[PDB]
Amino acid sequence: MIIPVRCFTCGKIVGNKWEAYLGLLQAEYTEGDALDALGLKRYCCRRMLLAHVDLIEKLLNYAPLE
Amino acid sequence: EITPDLWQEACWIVISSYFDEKGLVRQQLDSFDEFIQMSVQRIVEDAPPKFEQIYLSKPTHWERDGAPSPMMPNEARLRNLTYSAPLYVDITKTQHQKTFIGKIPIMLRSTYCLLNGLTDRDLCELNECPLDPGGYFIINGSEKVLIAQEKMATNTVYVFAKKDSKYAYTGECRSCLENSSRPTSTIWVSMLARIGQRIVATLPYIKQEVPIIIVFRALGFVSDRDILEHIIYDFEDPEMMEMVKPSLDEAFVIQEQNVALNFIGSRGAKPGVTKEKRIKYAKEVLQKEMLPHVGVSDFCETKKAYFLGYMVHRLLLAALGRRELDDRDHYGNKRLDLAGPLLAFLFRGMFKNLLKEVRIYAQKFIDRGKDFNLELAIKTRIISDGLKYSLATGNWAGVSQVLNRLTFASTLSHLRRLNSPIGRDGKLAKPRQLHNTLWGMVCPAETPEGHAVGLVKNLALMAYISVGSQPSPILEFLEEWSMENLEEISPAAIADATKIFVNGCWVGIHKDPEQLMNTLRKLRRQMDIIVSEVSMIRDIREREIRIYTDAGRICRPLLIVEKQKLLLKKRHIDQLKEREYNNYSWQDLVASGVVEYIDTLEEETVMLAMTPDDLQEKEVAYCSTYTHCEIHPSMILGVCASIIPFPDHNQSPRNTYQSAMGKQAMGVYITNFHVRMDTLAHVLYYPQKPLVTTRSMEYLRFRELPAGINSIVAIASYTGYNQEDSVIMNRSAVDRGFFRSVFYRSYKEQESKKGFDQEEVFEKPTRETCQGMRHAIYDKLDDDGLIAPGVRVSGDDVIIGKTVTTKRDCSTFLRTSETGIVDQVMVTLNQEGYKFCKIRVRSVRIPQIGDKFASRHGQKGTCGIQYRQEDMPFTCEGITPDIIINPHAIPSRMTIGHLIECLQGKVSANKGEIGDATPFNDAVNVQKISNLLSDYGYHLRGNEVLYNGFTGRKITSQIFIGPTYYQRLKHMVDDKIH
Amino acid sequence: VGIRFCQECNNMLYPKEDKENRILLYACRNCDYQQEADNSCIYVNKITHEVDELTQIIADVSQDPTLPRTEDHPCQKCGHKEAVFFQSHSARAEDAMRLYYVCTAPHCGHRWTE
Ligand SMILES: [Zn+2]
Ligand SMILES: [Zn+2]
Ligand SMILES: [Zn+2]
Repeated sequence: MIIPVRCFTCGKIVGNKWEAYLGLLQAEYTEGDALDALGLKRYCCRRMLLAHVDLIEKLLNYAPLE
Repeated sequence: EITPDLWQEACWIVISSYFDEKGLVRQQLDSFDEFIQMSVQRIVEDAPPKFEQIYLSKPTHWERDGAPSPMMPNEARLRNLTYSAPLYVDITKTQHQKTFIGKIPIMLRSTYCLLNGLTDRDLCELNECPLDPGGYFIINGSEKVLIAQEKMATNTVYVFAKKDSKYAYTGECRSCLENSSRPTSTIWVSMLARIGQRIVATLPYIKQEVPIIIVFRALGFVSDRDILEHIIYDFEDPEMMEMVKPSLDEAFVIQEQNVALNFIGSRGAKPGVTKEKRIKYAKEVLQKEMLPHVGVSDFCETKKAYFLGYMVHRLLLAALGRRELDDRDHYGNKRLDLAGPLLAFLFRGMFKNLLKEVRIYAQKFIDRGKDFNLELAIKTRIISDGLKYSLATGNWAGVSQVLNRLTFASTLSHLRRLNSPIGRDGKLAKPRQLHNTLWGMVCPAETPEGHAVGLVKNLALMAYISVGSQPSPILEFLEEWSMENLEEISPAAIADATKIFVNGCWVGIHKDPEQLMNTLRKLRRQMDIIVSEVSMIRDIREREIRIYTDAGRICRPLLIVEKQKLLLKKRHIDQLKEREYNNYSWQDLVASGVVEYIDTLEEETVMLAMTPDDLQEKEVAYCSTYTHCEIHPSMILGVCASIIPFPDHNQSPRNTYQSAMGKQAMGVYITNFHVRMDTLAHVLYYPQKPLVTTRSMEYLRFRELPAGINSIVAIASYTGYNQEDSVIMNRSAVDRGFFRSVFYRSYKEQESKKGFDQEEVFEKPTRETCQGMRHAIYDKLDDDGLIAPGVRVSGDDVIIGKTVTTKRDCSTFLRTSETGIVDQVMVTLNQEGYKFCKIRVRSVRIPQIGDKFASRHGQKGTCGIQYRQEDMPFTCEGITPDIIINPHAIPSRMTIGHLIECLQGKVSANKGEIGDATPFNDAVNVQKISNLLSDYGYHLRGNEVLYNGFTGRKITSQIFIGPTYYQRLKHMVDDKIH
Repeated sequence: VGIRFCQECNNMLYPKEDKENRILLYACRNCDYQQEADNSCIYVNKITHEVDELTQIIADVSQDPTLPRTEDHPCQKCGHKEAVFFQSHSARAEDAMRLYYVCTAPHCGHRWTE
């Protein structure tokens, strides 16, 4: 649902690079440049942002129980 | 102008525009709309008295109080209601209006659902998922899918060869009227084996075969030239006449109509005593049950003579070996019954019983003599409970299955499922094989395996099952376009002219069929008189023009190629790019006569091209009379085979295996799983969209409800724990959230007070008062006998505290152990107004030694062992694999698509892209992927020097490692040890 | 070989023998119509049945898009360069794989095998 902390393979914290990735993609940076700007060098870490589907943004459309 | 190299993006704008308009359950929804808008009305108006018109409300619920309040589909799901709209009719005697006769279940997101035009915001204010496709019924809480049952086409003459029996050849014709008032009535016309080979006609409601000339004299064609003029259209064919000579002799004794009608009636079901009564019996059996699609009237006899002469002539053409015998597996010869035909067939019987019972009731009152009072004479539960029962149960068996909600692809693949029957027609054909005619219309890969291999099928992606139409506009146009009827002609002209059938019934003859086909096509390519789903085949050698407006003809869109140039010019693509704020959609492309719908028997007169860019370019000529073009050749694949990347590099057993395992991968199955108390939901924590993805996945919504995670996979023999299909998992990755899952289960119970005493009631049993057989543990219940959300329930622990009163206990325990946490406890009232409770418990599932994982290239394996990150073989960058799989799995399975997926996935993760694994690309090699992998500083073939994690030493052979999309199959092991 | 039809009731004329002159009559069995035959043959069974398929193929097939066209086979009648070849595909002569051509020019439709 939500960006994982910690790239699964290596353990590097990618969980504070999701809003930065989105902000750098809306400022017209190709995804390969947005990922180099966040300092994600190993492809194991770049697939964590490259291939993430933000579903918590769709689950926040249904009104809470209270 | 033309599109020369911009094709591969033009190709996919045209497909995006298709799926923007239609969607993927369009056949279900269009079929139910046709049922509920046309067939219910023409069913009440084909009832012999009287009922005037039909109104259908929006689905409404009345409580025990009594008040019309709308029901939303979620309140129907939760409270176990049926999502059904009331049906009102106008009856006349005074006259009554809106007389309620029953409740009809409403297919979700169809025109009569409360969720029909709602935007995605107001779909979320109702707690419905905006991606849910709809196309199922909510019946007693359950979501039911009407599987599309395939069957043989009616109204057409099929000449087969009886292997042995006593007939060398047999030509059958299942006939059914326009509005299928009475079921189909098959007539056979066989030619005995071996005077000579006489022809016999096996009529319905007649126990013996009848010489064919007897049936031609019973129609009133007494002479013998006036029987061969209907059978042999060219008398100068001496070879065909000597085949009918042996049969104009078996009927030599009978030379008049009434002695022939007697000959026939003497064989009926009720052999009457009177010659006149037997004559009248045979008269009405030939007048109503023989070839009803030709007509049921007092003058439809020179049309039944023509049609029976056609069946005989076509049997002779087969026996003379002048026409191929008919293929029983060809899909031009099949029709798919969807929710429209199935439910209209189910509603004929129930309206019939409603009439029967209103008569049986009102008769008592008015022959008593008081008064009838029609409006309590109506037992609405006839219609209501008949529809509801036949949908809830599936017995119409195997229609109406529970909708599969394991993945989104499992769901979408359930709503596009066909079903070849294995009844008498499955006994005569080869129904389990892939026929040539399934091209583009059924997925060649997606089939079950085991006992139903090849019997259950799935639509291709752009395949559309036609919904039905009325032939009356076409019949008027044909009359107006110089077509001669089958009464204003002399069978001397019928010889070198072109038959003209419309929906099976031979309608006329035409003397210029070329110009007629041009005209009919030009009209269908403008949607003037002929709707777009109308089939128009021309048998040039057989001299026939068959025109179909049936319901159930599976078809598919194709680009039109006039001469040798596509009609899809660059301006259509420019207008479709701006599909928003332009109102230029698929239908503005159909209506522009640039895309056509071709069905499986119109598809035999066409000359398709695969690609414009290659096929219609001048070269050493293969074909230069192309008439259509494929949009994209990968639209021949279904929903679950459109997930496989590079499927033209796997062997088809692997495409089939994966098609079956894409329906078991966990993921997110629907966005509002937070409100849905299904039994058994599986939700992955961190799903990921694939890094190597098909272009046909943009339309399956697989970037939004994806089912799996991109693993780093090393193909390497590490410690032997990946022996045959097992894999070695990283224990540190698994600690970091890799492939973790949630498993929800709901338990319902209701507080039924059925009898006078022995009322069940929710109450904390334990050691309260009047105890019975209290078992292990009853202390987590609250005082209302229900457990509260957020408590941890273990094995053999009590969930609902029900006591069936000196009170016995019938409490609900967890399903034999799982130690979950109570997630949600909803309390409501069922239809009966009794208390009702659904309790959902939640269990987190971390991958283990038994759990099964599988790639998108069709082989699944348990997890042999899990090594921590420091035990895994690392790279000179510290990239330990997430999965290590065995090398000796790859070769035997032809899945080079797995290695190309790893290579393309490595390039995509380094490049910052998402790679194109679309099947028939030709702009994506392995050499082009390798030359890009060798630009990010890797070995061009994806190998990588790995080090041993135990001893630190390099591994002598370089290991093939890279990111591959892996699925966590629904199986696991927590489900077996409990 | 063919069927003869009566001239009064239009039923079928069956062969019978004329004793007094010993000549083959065709006589109807619903009338007293008779007709001195001209064939002196009653029944012909062709078991080997060498058949002409140049006579079954109608020229309208030159309007088939799915049929292969040709250029190095001009029609002998009209000299039109193009043609449209195909095979028999008939349970009787399905054994051989002989090609028939149908001149494709309009108004000609001249069939020929080679
Ligand atoms: Zn990493
Ligand atoms: Zn006669
Ligand atoms: Zn010619």
